[PDB]
Amino acid sequence: DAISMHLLKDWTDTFVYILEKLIFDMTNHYNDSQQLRTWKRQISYFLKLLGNCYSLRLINKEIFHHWLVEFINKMENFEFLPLSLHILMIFWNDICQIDQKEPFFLVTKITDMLLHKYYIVSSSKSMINDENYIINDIKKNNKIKLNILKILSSLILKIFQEQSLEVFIFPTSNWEIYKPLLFEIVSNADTNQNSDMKKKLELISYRNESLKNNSSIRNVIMSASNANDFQLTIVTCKQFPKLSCIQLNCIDTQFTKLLDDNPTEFDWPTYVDQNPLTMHKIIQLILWSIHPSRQFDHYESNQLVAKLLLLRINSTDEDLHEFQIEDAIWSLV
Amino acid sequence: ASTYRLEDVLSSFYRVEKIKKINYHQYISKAQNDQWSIQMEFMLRKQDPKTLVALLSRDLWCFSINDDPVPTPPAIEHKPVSPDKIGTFTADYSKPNLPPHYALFLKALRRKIYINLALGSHNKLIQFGNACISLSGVPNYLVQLEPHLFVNGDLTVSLCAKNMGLVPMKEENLEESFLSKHALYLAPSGIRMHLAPASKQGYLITPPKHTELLLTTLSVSHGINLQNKKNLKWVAVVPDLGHLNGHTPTIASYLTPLLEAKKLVWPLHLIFAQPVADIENSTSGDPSEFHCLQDALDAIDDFIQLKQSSSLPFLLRHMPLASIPDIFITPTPVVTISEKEQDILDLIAEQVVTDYNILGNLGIPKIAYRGVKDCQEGLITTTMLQLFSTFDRLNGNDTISKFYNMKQPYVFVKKHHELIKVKHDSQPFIKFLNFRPPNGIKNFKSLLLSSSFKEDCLSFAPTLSQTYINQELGFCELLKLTNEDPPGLMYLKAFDKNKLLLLAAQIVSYCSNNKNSIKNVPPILIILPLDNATLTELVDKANIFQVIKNEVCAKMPNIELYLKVIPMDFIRNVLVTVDQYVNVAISIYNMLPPKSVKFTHIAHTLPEKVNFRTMQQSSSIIYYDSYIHLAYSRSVDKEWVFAALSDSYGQGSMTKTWYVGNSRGKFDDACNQIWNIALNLASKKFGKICLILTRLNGILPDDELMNWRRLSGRNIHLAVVCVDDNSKISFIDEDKLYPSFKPIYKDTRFGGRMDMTRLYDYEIRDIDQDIHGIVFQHPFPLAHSQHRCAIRSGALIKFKKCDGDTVWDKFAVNLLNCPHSDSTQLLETILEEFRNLAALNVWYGLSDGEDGHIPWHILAVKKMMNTLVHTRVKIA
Amino acid sequence: SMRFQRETSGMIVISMENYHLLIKIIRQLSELNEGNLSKREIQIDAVLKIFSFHQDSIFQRIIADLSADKPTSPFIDSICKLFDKISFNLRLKLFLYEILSSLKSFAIYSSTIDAPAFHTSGKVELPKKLLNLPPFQVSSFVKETSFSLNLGIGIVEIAHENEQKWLIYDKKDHKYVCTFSMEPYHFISNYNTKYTDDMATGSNDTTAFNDSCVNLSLFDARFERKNPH
Repeated sequence: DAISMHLLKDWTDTFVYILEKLIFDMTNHYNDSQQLRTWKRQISYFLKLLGNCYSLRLINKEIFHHWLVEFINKMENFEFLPLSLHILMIFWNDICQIDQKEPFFLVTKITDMLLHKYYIVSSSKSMINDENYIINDIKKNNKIKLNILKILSSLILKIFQEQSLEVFIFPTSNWEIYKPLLFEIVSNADTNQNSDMKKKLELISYRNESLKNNSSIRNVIMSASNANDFQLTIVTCKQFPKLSCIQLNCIDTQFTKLLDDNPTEFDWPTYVDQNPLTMHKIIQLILWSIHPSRQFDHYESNQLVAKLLLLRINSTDEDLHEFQIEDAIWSLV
Repeated sequence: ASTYRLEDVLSSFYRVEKIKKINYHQYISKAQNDQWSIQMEFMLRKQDPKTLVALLSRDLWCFSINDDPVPTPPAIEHKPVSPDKIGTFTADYSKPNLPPHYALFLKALRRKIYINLALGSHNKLIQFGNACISLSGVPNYLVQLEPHLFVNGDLTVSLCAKNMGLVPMKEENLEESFLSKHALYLAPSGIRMHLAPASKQGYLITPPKHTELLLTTLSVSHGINLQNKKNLKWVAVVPDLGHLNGHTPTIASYLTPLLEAKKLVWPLHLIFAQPVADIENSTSGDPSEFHCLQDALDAIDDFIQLKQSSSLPFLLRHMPLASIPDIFITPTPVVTISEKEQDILDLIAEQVVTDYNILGNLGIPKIAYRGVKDCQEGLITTTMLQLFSTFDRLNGNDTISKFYNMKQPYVFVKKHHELIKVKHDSQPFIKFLNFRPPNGIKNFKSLLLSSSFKEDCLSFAPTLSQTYINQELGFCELLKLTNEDPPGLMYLKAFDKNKLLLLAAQIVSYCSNNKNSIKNVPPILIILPLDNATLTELVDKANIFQVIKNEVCAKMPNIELYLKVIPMDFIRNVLVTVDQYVNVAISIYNMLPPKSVKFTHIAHTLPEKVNFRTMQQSSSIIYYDSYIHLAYSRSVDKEWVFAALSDSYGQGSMTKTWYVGNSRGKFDDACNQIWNIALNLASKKFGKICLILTRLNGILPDDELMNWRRLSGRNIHLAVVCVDDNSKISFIDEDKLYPSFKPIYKDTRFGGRMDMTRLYDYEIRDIDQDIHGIVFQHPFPLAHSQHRCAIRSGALIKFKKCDGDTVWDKFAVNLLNCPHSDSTQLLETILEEFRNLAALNVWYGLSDGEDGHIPWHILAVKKMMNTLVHTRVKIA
Repeated sequence: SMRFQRETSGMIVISMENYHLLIKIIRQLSELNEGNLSKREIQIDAVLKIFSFHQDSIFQRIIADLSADKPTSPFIDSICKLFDKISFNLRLKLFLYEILSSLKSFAIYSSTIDAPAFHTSGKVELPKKLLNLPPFQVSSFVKETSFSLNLGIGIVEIAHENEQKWLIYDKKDHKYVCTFSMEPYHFISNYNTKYTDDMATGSNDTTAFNDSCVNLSLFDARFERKNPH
């Protein structure tokens, strides 16, 4: 009995081989407009024959779809995209309509792949060779790119309309944002997609427990005064200025920070409001010979924050707060 | 081997009583009393809600069950009122037309049940008129309790669950977005109404001090008295008087206001809405035109380029829920006719009645009665066990008398050049057996006429002509003009008057060229692609073809062209197999001018038992020789009349439609023409011939019955039949052993055995076309029209190809007027003809393999009255 | 408490240990108290939810609870299950996050039950109630965002039909037997025939007549021949 399944898998293999061969023969031949006029009816006739064989159960439908998602995932030059995406749109009624996890695997794979292709298309220019002269005139380039952006936008829109399960957990790249920029455009702010997007930002963004962070909202412009304990006074112990936030892991990182690329990594964590103020204290408090570059490092950290400025608020003041803290030191004496 | 366990197949009839006598008093409305009956009825109901009472317009009828005496109303301090007639009856009345005390006992029992059910619940459920819909949206369907009394005295109630979209509305809906596209309804009556325009307040006003008395009356009828509720929003309504008299408005153009009677005030807590079902083109296939492959070739071409006392009529009357339509669509296109020219409607019926599902059932899907599985848990069991004696459902063995499996009828087909019979379950193998029609070939010349995408219709038209030639069905030598156009095509744009005139001039120049030829070589047809499979563009393509025929006929007569429509998706979907165009080819072969000769008909085999007719037994039995079937229907609004006529083997088929309109002279004209065509077919057969006219959709009113009783006589013997398609009575099957496709569907290994290919005498028996006939033990009530029950009810029943307990599809036949005696023999003969007429419906292009239980002419009438009532007509 | 408990949980995770102390009495009591009053749940909802979530964060306690139900005799109700149901009913609009946590916990519980049922099935019958409450699609998702109206009319649902129309009738024993299914490379329009001769060649020459890609006796293909008049 398995001989029939063997034969069916083998014919599916040679069919997808010949389709890949023709799609690459496009760019491996295109220099003559009489050959292109032949090639257009060639791809149209082969797509007609492939559909007529696919609707007759002569092609194993589950290896072909996996090869298809691999083929749209693996491509890197954009001059195959408008035909391969049309091939995707043909079997769109059978890929995403399946009613790590084996079930509904092509749907999540297809939306991860389509968002990645959206990002790579929205990154740069359409030409990939950059080896010949007069590379780009800007107008035809933007005219081509807007079409592919429109196609991918409509496909992501139908993905979000389709799946009622709605599991877009991304295990590879955690939450890069392009989809609010899509969903602002359509429907003129229809609140169902908005509420689903808020539940999406709750679920798929991997929100940390952040018990301490709940406390952070309370923090305002606040200062620090250190007062010696009565017991401490007898032993002449010195009080350590109080801190709104610990960021102890951050403190630990600072000690081993030297001779490593710490600056790019901190950027990832938005601790500028609390950690930067805390960092100043650390630089001031314990290194005479331990951290020779500590003040300079602190300046670099502050400088990085200064460079990454988007608003007047909570930027210029930081300096004012630092001045107040310095003034506070005088008060303590 | 029908070893069906007749016990434990659950019906929908809950037995509630046991009746051997029922007594009644009728108090006539003597001497034109000052609304004495209307006052004294609610004055009698205020004492106790257990009484059985009803009222004709001013006459009073009090009833009493088996033993207890009838109540007497509270009269004046001296009593001069005596009852007008005392009587009693039993469970054997005049069955084919109900006497007017049983049709009042049923209304009294239904009113008592709905009032007691409304009072027992927590004021959350009112009678909508043959319904009980909750004020909150908890069920979101209509529960319908229908009482009936059988012939042995078994007073049962049948339960129905109609899934209509009746949603209650509130104060936060009185805006344009809701009132623009909803149809409103008055809740304890069932009349439809529109809101009166506002009074500078915002569509709600304070109640006047008089009409709050109406709320007190709601404590005595319908039992939902919200006098304790501290908030109550009142609104100003106005109903349509025609719907007060059964005349539902024109369903083609709903939501249009009409003249008023007088304003009224009504609580907004009980006013319901019905939503306009909408239609769109499609989804999932890029309607923004990237599924067009030439867009992809355009983008790769750009890359190539870059590479360089005012409410008592509303508190007393009720509407029987058949006079409110199930669905009504939004766009509502307009067709036009004359006072002698009925051509476009017959054209649309001709080209929608014989296409399989390629049109797609272009409107909205059906609203059918979902079947009840059980009712053991809730509140209506408690209220019935409180109100009555018992409450348990009837088994299969109490109602079903005769259960038997029907045979498989044969059909004619030509294999090589022999003319062989074959089973009717062999339609999709028609290409893989080289089957060819027995009745000869029909020939034409084709002309596709597209304007959307030329590069795909160029590939579509020669392969359709080649698959029509390649089976021996005649020669479709497709049309060819002088210029560079590929043959059988004219890629135009902007379908309009001037281009259609020039195309008609081109075709008439071709016809003037080809002068001398035979008559049967030139019929031509035009194929038009529907850009969107809906109704609004089907009627426009019909208009375009009618303009072409009008401009061709006046320049040259005797030319006969036809219209075929095909959806654009079926042209440009690349998943359309070439094993499918074959069916489309047959859907041209049933339109060519030999119209009433089609692909195949029933084989007319030898009988199974000979049974030489000697001396009788000598009663008035007939033993007819040739039946004639006819199915006519009339829409809910009283305009459209549809009809289909067929032989006992499906030979002399006619399908027609008549837009009568509001009048009643065209209706008598159409009912005369139906009998004209029936007698025209009747003057072809032997003699002793009995025509069987079947009224669709349950209800058989009195005007059509007056017409058919005037027209009939000794020219032919009729036999009226009422037909029901939707499962209002819902037998739910529950067994695991008899239908032997269920062990093969349970695990696909239970039977699972080898064929033992030395016993090789088998047959491929396609399920969904294995119908089982039932003849019930007792007559059944019709699904609508509580004025006439039936005699000798029966049914065709088709199982579902699945395992386990589920409802089965059914087709209920109800005999109403038998010509001779022994009506059970006539019912079994009607079922044995109906099975053949149901098996014919796949070979004709009427539907796909979805209903092998409905006979083909009734399915044709149902498709016409499903997809043709929605167009509105103007007479010019 | 959350900070200390959170730190302990982190250490346990780091220690690669799912082991936890058993205090069945306290968690159940807290759940019952929260479930009883809507207003009580509303006040300080975040603190209560965070604590409960931490307690159920670990699957160690949950697995143990499942075992007891299998172990317990008959159909006796589970206190923990009841508390969870009450919380699910009760926890409406408390917080955007609270709802997510509750949904996640419910989903996790069903998965745990499924994992537990890997051997022969110990019957619980509370899964359907639990399954209905948490869903990732349609109306149920929105749902996350009756006095006496119990009709109990129990309407039927659409049961999906299988995809094999064609079966085979065994006309001897009078029963259906097997699904007729040829692979779709069998239905070829056959042209290599040898019936270009005339009919009535000898007698009973149906061997060169019945050639197609189905035997004609699988439809009861009867000839028709009469002496015409």
